[PDB]
Amino acid sequence: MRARRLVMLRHGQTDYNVGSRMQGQLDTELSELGRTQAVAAAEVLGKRQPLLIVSSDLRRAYDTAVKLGERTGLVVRVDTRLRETHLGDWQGLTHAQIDADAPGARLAWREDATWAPHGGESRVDVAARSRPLVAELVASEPEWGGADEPDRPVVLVAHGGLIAALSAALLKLPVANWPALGGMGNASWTQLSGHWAPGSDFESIRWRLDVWNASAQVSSDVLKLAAALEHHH
Amino acid sequence: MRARRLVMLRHGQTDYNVGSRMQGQLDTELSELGRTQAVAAAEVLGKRQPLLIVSSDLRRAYDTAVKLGERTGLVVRVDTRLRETHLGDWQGLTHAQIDADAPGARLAWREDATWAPHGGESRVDVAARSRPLVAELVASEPEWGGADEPDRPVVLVAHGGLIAALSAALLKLPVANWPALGGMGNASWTQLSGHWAPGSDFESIRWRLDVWNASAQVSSDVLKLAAALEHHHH
Ligand SMILES: [Ca+2]
Ligand SMILES: [Ca+2]
Ligand SMILES: [Ca+2]
Repeated sequence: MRARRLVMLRHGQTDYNVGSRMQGQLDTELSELGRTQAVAAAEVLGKRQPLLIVSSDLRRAYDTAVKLGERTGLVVRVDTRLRETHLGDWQGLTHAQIDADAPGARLAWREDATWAPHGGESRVDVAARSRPLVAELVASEPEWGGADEPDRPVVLVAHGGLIAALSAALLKLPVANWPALGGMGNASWTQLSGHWAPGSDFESIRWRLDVWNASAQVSSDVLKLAAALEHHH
Repeated sequence: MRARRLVMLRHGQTDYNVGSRMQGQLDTELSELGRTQAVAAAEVLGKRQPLLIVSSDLRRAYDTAVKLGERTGLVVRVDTRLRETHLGDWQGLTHAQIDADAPGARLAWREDATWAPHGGESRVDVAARSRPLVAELVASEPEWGGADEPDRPVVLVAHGGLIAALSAALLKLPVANWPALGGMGNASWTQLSGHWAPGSDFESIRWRLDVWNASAQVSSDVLKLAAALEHHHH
């Protein structure tokens, strides 16, 4: 009857861009460096005995999640509600390309979680479609926060936009303050705690931010190696 | 647009932490593990080449800051504005003692940054006394976020209550939402970035939460020695 720990892990680096090319729901793959980052995060998070792992179906997230599944003996459940924000006309574009089409729009966008100037989803939309998964897991996982092993976390493996929107919504931050959360890094993780409440009211659970954007330390020699494995230059 | 990086490091573990005994402004000592974890965090944070270090005068924070000063070669400035929340009549009491004397009070306090049923400070009081240190540093450290090495952080070494209150205030979250920022762990750290356009005043800096409550990974071999050293020093 304790607090429910909820961990959210962002995928590692993809083989696509290493910069500002927005991905959205494009189904890009991890680079060798991103796979190494996923191992490093799984080494830390595995020690905490997750209760279950749920991943976005996008390969960059799923393959990250499998590294944690291998280290915990858990199967990776896949839920399309954990997909990254659909970025509409902006998927596959760099900041430079967006800024040339509409100067000022990208920066107004970061500060208005209700806006989707691209034909895709706003951050509010993303929270609205992912929050029901957390409510379902509260209803369906009686061991989560239970008396036997109350600190075993549910782990969600997903994407930076999803994690920021879902965390801000669970925390009940006013939408004006959603930009307070800086972007999640490569294979970084976040932890929220949902504190006990009478009855079965999900809305009565009060969430608090325990960890935002923590990461595993990885040696420079390993980072150099994994980056090099991907290229012949 | 430039950015100033601000790192806040919590003190290492004390015996009161292990015992779930509220500390507040009591001047408790680092345990053997607290010293060890402070070294490990200094190893991580030292690589960032901090610009300067300011620490609370409470020894658990100061002794943590000294490990970072030794690793970096920097002096540790001391500022009482970085002291932990004064917890009033709760200082020295365990969670169970508080819950027996005032059931629901600890929970109310966790959910309300204006609440101080213990007679000490609220988190609003703690932010109000500590935020001026950050404005003073902005006004008096032209190198911070400056030309040569813009990413070198200012490091404040303090306490979990202070760090949550000061961070929420810098982010300008409404007070109602300050309880969204929870605890900080044993020598864990938080990082905010202050973004500003050249010419702006302190209030025009927009702060963002880059990292909340990150930690250094420590090997099971070094946890087992600090446990043996804490045990053998009964
Ligand atoms: Ca490793
Ligand atoms: Ca245009
Ligand atoms: Ca390749």
